Amino acid sequence: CPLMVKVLDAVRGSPAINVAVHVFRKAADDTWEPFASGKTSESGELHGLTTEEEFVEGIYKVEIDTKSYWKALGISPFHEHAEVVFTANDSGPRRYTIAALLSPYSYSTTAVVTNP
Amino acid sequence: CPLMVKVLDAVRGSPAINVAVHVFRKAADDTWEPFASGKTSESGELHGLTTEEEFVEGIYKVEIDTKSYWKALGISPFHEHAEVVFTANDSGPRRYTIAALLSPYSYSTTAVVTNP
Amino acid sequence: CPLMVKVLDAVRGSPAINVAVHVFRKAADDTWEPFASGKTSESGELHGLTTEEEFVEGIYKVEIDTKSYWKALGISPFHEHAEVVFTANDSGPRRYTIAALLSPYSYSTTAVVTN
Amino acid sequence: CPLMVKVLDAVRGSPAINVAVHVFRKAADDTWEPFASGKTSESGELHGLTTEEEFVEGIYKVEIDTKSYWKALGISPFHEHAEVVFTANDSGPRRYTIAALLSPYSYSTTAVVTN
Ligand SMILES: *S(=O)(=O)c1ccc(Br)c(-c2nnc(-c3cc(Cl)c(O)c(Cl)c3)o2)c1
Ligand SMILES: *S(=O)(=O)c1ccc(Br)c(-c2nnc(-c3cc(Cl)c(O)c(Cl)c3)o2)c1
Repeated sequence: CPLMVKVLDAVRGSPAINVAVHVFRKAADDTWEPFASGKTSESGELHGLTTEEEFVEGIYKVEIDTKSYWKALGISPFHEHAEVVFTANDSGPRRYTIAALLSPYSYSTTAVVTNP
Repeated sequence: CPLMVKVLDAVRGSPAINVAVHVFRKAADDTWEPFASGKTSESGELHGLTTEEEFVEGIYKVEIDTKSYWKALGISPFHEHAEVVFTANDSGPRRYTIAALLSPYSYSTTAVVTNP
Repeated sequence: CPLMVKVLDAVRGSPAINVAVHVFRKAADDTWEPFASGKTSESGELHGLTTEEEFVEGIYKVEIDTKSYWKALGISPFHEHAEVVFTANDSGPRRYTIAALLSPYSYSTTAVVTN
Repeated sequence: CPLMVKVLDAVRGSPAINVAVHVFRKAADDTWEPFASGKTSESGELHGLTTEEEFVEGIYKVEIDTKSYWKALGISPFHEHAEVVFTANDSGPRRYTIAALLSPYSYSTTAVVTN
């Protein structure tokens, strides 16, 4: 439960289902290492990406594959993806929810950070 | 469960707790009649505003008392409130989630509409 | 011009053109009195709503007719309109830009208040 | 000018001034090559990044240094930066404005693409 991604569709007023999500972690050599990936469910949510053991301090990138999502609805969108880059767990473990609200030429993203 | 309001704080990265919410319904004489009210919980959510029986077709206004919320954090915000005005249930009963993401000089709002 | 309204379309990536905008001022009896109105230009902007003399401190509402905008594009929208309610304050900066970014089931709004 | 970046501050209701912005172009080997950079002006805008000749079709990334912006205001932010990745397309309108509205734990971004 340390990392959860929630994606909403501003055109339809619905969860954004079947959205691919790739998570990377910056390595010591400054490259982005693949960390976890998955797809949003029918609720627009992606659970089970990581564990509290594996989710150590670091800089993480959550790539939400918005272009692929829109094309499949018949919309040719602006962005390639929405990327969310953040330092995690640097004051000890936290739980992160990364949310995104998608439109064809815009998105909004926020984080809800809680201390267990 | 027909109407739920969720409020998030973009400054803190947290639910917006203890936010007053007033719901009105437009009457036949074109006035706004008080319909329901409540406060967001520690999760940022307000449940139990209405019932499927009472929540008939109509034009509804959800007033989120953002100014009061910000002042209590020591911030003098721009808006008096965030108002969300919509026609509900005009193709039969639906479930509505009204979400708002608040900043001192801005907000975003969306709806998730589902058919039970 | 102390008040300008800017409206953007998040579906097409464009200004929102020919959107009706109505401004109201709260009266002493708590009713909303018509104050100014117009339609957004080809740039998505509505200028010339008021003057410095007329735009006194008080509570104002800007109503943006989003439903009609979407209907004309053939897209079913959620909201009847977008509403922005705020207090004008003499102690703050003097020019108010109310911006709105529209989608069918969501909108975002901000204020840019400058000198 | 085919590309402009505009940055707004949702906490203060103002342009976001002196924000570093870096633009990259995706190379054939999938690396990001520096393309242009600058700092936002007192209006929150960054003009003059590129020319029509240089801004050929391809994938571009605009990185906005939000963390430094918030740190200078004393506010602890969530993101390292805001990122906007898009394809430039000759068949669409010719002028791209990338706008971002910043909060400490959230941002919104849009594109206004016009002729
Ligand atoms: S809650 O259960 O966590 C919950 C319930 C419903 C919703 Br719709 C949400 C939620 N999470 N994020 C957002 C959101 C993100 C952005 Cl970027 C935005 O602009 C808006 Cl208006 C909402 O809603 C949470
Ligand atoms: S116009 O000259 O282009 C113009 C004038 C004033 C403003 Br404030 C803007 C503008 N550009 N983008 C935005 C904006 C972006 C987002 Cl992501 C957002 O959520 C909102 Cl509410 C506004 O405003 C353009």
